[PDB]
Amino acid sequence: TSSGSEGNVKLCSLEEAQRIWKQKSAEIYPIMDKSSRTRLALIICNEEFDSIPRRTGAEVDITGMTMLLQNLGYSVDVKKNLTASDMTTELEAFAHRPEHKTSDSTFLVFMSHGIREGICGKKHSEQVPDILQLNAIFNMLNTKNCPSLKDKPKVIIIQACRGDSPGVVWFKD
Amino acid sequence: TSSGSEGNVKLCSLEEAQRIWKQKSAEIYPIMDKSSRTRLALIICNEEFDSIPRRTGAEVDITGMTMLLQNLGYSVDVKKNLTASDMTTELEAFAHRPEHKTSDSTFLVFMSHGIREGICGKKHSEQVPDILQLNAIFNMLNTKNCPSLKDKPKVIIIQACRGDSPGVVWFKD
Amino acid sequence: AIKKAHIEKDFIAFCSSTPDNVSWRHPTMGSVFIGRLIEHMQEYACSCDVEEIFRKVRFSFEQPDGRAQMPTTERVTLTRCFYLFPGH
Amino acid sequence: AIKKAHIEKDFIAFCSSTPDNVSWRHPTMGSVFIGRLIEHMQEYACSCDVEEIFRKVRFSFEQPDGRAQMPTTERVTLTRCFYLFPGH
Ligand SMILES: *CC(=O)[C@H](CC(=O)O)NC(=O)[C@H](CCCCNC(=O)c1ccc(Nc2cnc3ccccc3n2)cc1)c1cccs1
Ligand SMILES: *CC(=O)[C@H](CC(=O)O)NC(=O)[C@H](CCCCNC(=O)c1ccc(Nc2cnc3ccccc3n2)cc1)c1cccs1
Repeated sequence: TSSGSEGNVKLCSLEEAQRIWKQKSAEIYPIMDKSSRTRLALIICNEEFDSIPRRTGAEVDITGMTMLLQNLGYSVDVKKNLTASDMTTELEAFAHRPEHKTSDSTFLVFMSHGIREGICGKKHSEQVPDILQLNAIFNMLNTKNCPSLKDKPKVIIIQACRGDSPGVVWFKD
Repeated sequence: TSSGSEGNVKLCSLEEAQRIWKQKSAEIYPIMDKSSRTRLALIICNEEFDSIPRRTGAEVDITGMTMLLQNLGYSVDVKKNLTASDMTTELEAFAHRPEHKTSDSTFLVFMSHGIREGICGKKHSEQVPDILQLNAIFNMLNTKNCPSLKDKPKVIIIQACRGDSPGVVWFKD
Repeated sequence: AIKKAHIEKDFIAFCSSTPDNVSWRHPTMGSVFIGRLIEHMQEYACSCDVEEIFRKVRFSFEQPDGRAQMPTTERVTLTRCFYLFPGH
Repeated sequence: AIKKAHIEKDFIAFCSSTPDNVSWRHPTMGSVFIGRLIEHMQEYACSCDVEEIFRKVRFSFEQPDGRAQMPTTERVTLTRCFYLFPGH
């Protein structure tokens, strides 16, 4: 049923969980006990911009991703319409959260306009670029800047353009 | 035995090959018939440099990789001590090889000194940088610049530093 | 005592398109990459590790339409399989 | 007629270290990443797809010594599993 905490996410049975734990040896990330673990996730979504078009439909993505990560057992922080500087400050704050210590993993979701160099903040324009680089997200969440997530899977999801090109070439069949 | 063409590479049996073809559906890359396929691989290795230290031991890597890719069924081109411009020219020549048409995949191996920006050519120094970017390797081998390898796995291996840092941080146990 | 740890490990990034290229979004349906990711996670989290799921999402984009995009897995330092084990 | 194809697809890159970081080499033994890659390919090409093999290589570097490095899988657009099927 979808009435439970996992909603529309298909459940892993006890037999399937043991099958996975048997098919692969000591090559799976350890999962913390459900009763005590404090899983955290962060969604940053920019929809309203100063100089670039509005990202109509972003609410559907926010809803979808928030519910999904909650279904998977994560407490979801949702932050909206931030500059790159605000994103950096929010990322640093996220890296400092005590709950990561009693967590086994994290998810980071970024949704915005994007260019080749990275993700657009709310104030972005060609004249004055407001960009957060992917490199910076990694740096802020690595072992040096986020020791609490050492040895723990950190999943980063980015919905954004990475340039102006259509991503296609023609061929004759 | 290691006397065969596959050398030290463990063989996939007919039963194992069918098991893999059964466990996963239409989610495996098609392999071309052994009798007619013309698999190609390219190794670029820089050992002797104008301004940076000699890469002693590179011969062991050249030998190892060459024999391995041959064992896996690839015809291996080995090019040594090239500038970034030479590497580009060699990559373009490789992308134009007619054998890719009757191949199912390729391997590209790059071995050199490296910095954050990319791979060092033979003439590299801080004063006059001689760098080949990873982005350029991808571009030269994509569907636009190498249509013959459309839909075919292109594996790129790079042995090189990506900066000066030791890649470690301390923690107390 | 102190011990050394890798500065960067256990990361996986999943982007909506390849470098240089656009990613699509519908005004009422949302972003296709996001919608596709949720659907695959809902279906495959129980049985597949996240890397396998990301590949499956990629596969669903394989045939290009009028809005072609190819989601890209980036900078992977996962040393193990990451299974979500939903329900646990 | 003409048809659209993804400009960038079916790629996998495997680097010897993480960005910013050094990769090690011995004067007579060669590069550790290269030696480790060959050994894993020889062992696992028969049973594992190349992406799984690359993860296994990563895993072998997990415990840091005096020469720590973490090989990184980059810019992946493999839509399918790539099995080498050695012997075939
Ligand atoms: C380039 C960007 O940074 C930005 C990224 C972002 O906002 O996430 N993209 C754009 O600003 C912009 C995208 C808007 C394009 C208009 N939309 C469409 O033409 C369109 C038409 C039809 C559909 N159909 C569809 C079908 N199934 C779906 C399933 C799930 C979700 C959505 C679905 N949509 C979608 C969209 C762009 C700028 C240049 C190129 S794209
Ligand atoms: C930074 C670079 O671009 C470059 C990359 C390259 O040449 O491939 N690296 C360096 O120039 C340089 C590496 C040389 C360091 C000296 N070597 C050692 O100290 C050393 C000591 C011990 C071992 N042991 C060992 C054990 N098992 C092996 C198995 C297979 C192969 C090799 C093995 N070696 C190895 C090396 C660097 C510059 C700064 C830091 S690294």
